[PDB]
Amino acid sequence: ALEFSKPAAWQNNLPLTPADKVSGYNNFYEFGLDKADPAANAGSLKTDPWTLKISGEVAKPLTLDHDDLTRRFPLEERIYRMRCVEAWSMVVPWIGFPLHKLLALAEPTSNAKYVAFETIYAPEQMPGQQDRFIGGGLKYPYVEGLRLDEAMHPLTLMTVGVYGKALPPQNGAPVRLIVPWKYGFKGIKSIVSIKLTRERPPTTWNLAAPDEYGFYANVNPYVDHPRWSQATERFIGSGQRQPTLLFNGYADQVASLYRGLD
Ligand SMILES: Nc1nc2c(c(=O)[nH]1)N[C@@H]1C(S)=C(S)[C@@H](COP(=O)(O)O)O[C@H]1N2
Ligand SMILES: [Mo]
Ligand SMILES: [O]
Repeated sequence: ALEFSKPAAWQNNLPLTPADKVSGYNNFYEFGLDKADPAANAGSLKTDPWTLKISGEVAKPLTLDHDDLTRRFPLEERIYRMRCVEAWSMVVPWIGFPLHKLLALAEPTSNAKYVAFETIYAPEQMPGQQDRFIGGGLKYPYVEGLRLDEAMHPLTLMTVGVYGKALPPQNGAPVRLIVPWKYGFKGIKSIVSIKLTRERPPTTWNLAAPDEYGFYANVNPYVDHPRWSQATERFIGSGQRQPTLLFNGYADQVASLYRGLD
């Protein structure tokens, strides 16, 4: 349980996704393929102590411990929609601080062009990292990345809590990335490492299905997925079809960094 402010911009009147579901229906392959596997097995993960290490193309490499996650930077509550590529979405009241405040501390160098994220590796604690089938064929640890300007966008945040309290392990506690305008797979869980690199780093779902998932993965209703239309989505409310929005509804805040490019 923790304190936080509620900035005007991140507050709205969007129908929330019941906490039961936000923490009961998850994708966390390290704990199994089914939507219920994470909530049923994430209990085995030891999220305290913790070590989040910021390295690479940075002038001041730092390192945060479990307490730093909730105490080092001022926490905020942000109500973002969360759109998974599988075509189901939610509206979650996340709690965290913008990645740019952490990156600013580290002072990235003039050669930093990307941010590479990496999930913890603890095979005997995460069953999926032990069985090809339990784990889904992913090459562990789970890894992700963002262009520096994306990582620095005010909208992207290091999440440490949901629904007023610290994160249940199923949601990737103690630290998880959330990039609202992109498909869920970009929001890497239980981050133990953030490295600024010179080249575009590898992405776990891109590696596993190069033909289906890309690096940008910007939520877009006009571009389909090899196996399904992205035009409409299944909203997880209480107890549900609705149109998918351009940039998951953040087009005005984000169009700026993609305009005029590939
Ligand atoms: N390490 C790790 N992080 C991960 C995943 C995973 O399987 N392993 N899956 C995700 C996918 S595809 C989505 S859509 C979100 C799910 O967020 P949630 O469970 O918190 O709702 O976590 C992403 N982060
Ligand atoms: Mo996803
Ligand atoms: O996703």
